[PDB]
Amino acid sequence: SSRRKWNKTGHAVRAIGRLSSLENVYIMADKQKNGIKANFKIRHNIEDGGVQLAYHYQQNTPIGDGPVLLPDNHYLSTQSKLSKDPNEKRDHMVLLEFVTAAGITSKGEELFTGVVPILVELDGDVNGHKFSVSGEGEGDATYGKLTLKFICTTGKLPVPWPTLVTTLVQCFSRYPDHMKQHDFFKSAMPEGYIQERTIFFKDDGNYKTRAEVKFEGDTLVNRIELKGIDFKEDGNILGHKLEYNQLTEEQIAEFKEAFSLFDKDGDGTITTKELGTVMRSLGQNPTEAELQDMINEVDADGNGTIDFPEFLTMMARKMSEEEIREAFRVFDKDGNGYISAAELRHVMTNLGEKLTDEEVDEMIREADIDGDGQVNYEEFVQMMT
Amino acid sequence: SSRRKWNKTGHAVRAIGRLSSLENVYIMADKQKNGIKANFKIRHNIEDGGVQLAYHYQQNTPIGDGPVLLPDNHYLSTQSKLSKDPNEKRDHMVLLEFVTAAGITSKGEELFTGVVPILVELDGDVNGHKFSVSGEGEGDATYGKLTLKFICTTGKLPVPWPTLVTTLVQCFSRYPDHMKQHDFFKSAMPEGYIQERTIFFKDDGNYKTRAEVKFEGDTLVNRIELKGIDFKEDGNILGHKLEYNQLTEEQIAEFKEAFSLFDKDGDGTITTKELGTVMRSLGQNPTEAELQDMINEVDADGNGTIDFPEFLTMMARKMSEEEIREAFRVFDKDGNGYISAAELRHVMTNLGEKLTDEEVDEMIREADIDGDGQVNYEEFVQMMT
Ligand SMILES: [Ca+2]
Ligand SMILES: [Ca+2]
Ligand SMILES: [Ca+2]
Ligand SMILES: [Ca+2]
Ligand SMILES: [Ca+2]
Ligand SMILES: [Ca+2]
Ligand SMILES: [Ca+2]
Ligand SMILES: [Ca+2]
Repeated sequence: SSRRKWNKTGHAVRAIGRLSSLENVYIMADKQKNGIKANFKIRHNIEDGGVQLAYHYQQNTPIGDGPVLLPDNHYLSTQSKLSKDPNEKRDHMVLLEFVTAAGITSKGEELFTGVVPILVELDGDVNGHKFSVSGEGEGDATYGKLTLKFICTTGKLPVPWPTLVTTLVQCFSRYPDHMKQHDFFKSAMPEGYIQERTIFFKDDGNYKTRAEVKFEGDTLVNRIELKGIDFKEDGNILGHKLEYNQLTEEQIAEFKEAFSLFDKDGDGTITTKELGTVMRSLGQNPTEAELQDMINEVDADGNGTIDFPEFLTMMARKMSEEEIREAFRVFDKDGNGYISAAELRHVMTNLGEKLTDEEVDEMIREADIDGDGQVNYEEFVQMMT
Repeated sequence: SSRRKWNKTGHAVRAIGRLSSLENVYIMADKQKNGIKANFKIRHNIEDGGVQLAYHYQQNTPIGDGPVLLPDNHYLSTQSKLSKDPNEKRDHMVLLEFVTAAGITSKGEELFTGVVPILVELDGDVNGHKFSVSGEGEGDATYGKLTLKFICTTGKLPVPWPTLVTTLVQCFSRYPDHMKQHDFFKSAMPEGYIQERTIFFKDDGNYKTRAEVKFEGDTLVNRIELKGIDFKEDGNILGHKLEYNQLTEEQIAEFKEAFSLFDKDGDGTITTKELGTVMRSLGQNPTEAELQDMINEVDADGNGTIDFPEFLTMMARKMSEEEIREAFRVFDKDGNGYISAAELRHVMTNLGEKLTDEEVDEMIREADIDGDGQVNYEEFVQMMT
């Protein structure tokens, strides 16, 4: 009677919470300033329990005088990952970011065709506490990939690293082909733009930032000015009560090259064409609708193809070994229970991989436990665990 | 070196497997017969390990002579659930199904406005083994809901129940507002239609079915003829090697009424309007883009709104208690650590629920452990576990 009333009621309020994921920078155009505006919120997890909310308000403006692409309403989707360098004695932060544009159904772009070296210099002052951060890294707009390492050059960071994340280069965001006309950030380079932000930390102080994002050579640079005020000495920020920390770096790299098998033209995505091409090489034959449905299945944002992040979130999961036996069937074409150096070579070739004969044998040897020169099921399984 | 080669290679072939979910009846129009055609595959899990594949080929035709809606290419998405009645000594099967139409971006419809009583009669013969099945239940096209109990009237079922599932009423499928012009199944009633199928069980025999789906009164009836041949005595079908069995029935009902809180016009879906309306009652205020993004987040099929199945797959998950503390904040409006009968009444009312004062007090009493007439956090938590 009442137990059910609590249940149904709880499930409803909880459902809202599960729907209230995201996470998303909403971009709007601002004609008055030949630029864009944006706003979003960040949930910083608190060590012990709770969530520190930070409301962001963002305004961008071209530094140069040239023409600029003013976008229609859309949003940026981003994944962050913080970690530490075991060998670093300085107060530092390692960061991995994947930004992708969505929300829709030029010259400064060729600047972001390959890997671009990044430099970030931060000068901030929170409650009279002066500090400085500097970060080196690189960006890959093709995957919306972003990897940098920041170091505090003033000693100990007065605030939690997570709070500075949003402040420490949206020009590396990954814009889909059908939205490359809404990419304000790249159409502003090399001259670059100005990024201003007010960040309100609920029940605490606020940040005010002004940054210059431009090209100082072949290097993309981010010079930032920050000012924090009204922060409580016992608050989550000055009190360092927010959690800092999920895969391994090298771990993710594995999925990177796996992804590169499908993405054969290195444009950073997997189309239904590239997908079908691969499955067909592996002796499978999906229809056009199936291909589309497969992609649409993991393409949550709805851009069109399959992004590296999507590939990533899919491959991370766990549960259901059936996929392994299924993977074994793919290798074992004749289906007799063993994987031969030939069949293994055949799979490699199909996937479009250039492995020698010493290298293939090396792979066999790495899994061939009984030494029969083959790879049976019980070894294929253990080899993948 | 080689360890990485195995990894990357494995992740790729496994990725295909993870993408190869679904599951989907692809419907095409057939003008030559004022009807539709379809084809799809079913993976029957094998007890011990493996997957029995069944390729379906389907052809539909109107029984009557009236006008018929011929649909454009689209698909049906379906969830099945088998279970047993502890009190049933006869060979039986309990079935819960959720069918929804998708793939796109009349008179016989009003027949499926409420709950419609279903009757199914099956007459089959596999490898000379004659049997009969009959099932009673009801359908709710509003949710694409389908619930029936089948009983073998010939004694012991010669084949696994799972294999007969697809054979044992796509007129209860849930068609989105923008696709109600592609609903062939309902536009055929009351006269109904004929459903023919050939089902190929890889490495085994095949079924041939012919069924009449029409209205025999207010009851929707499915009279089926089945014939199985070429099945191996030691195969998965005649050998009964396929697994039979995930939530509880009553369990799911809880989510049903929770869903009914959002779905306030009982059309079977949750629009951005209905969602925002609820969150606003609970003192929250999302923008239009956020609402859309929230729905688009769990609307995998891409119909538009939020279906009961989607609501279901979302609420089932597990992991991360944070949602509970968050749910507590929703109840505790003043935020002092306790939930009062008033605040509890306030939440009920907001969600659009008509609870008395004896009933609300009953809820408090069901969670008020220390007896202070309130509900603190440690009790709110334990109350939801
Ligand atoms: Ca590509
Ligand atoms: Ca995408
Ligand atoms: Ca072999
Ligand atoms: Ca071996
Ligand atoms: Ca509704
Ligand atoms: Ca939907
Ligand atoms: Ca209170
Ligand atoms: Ca209490």
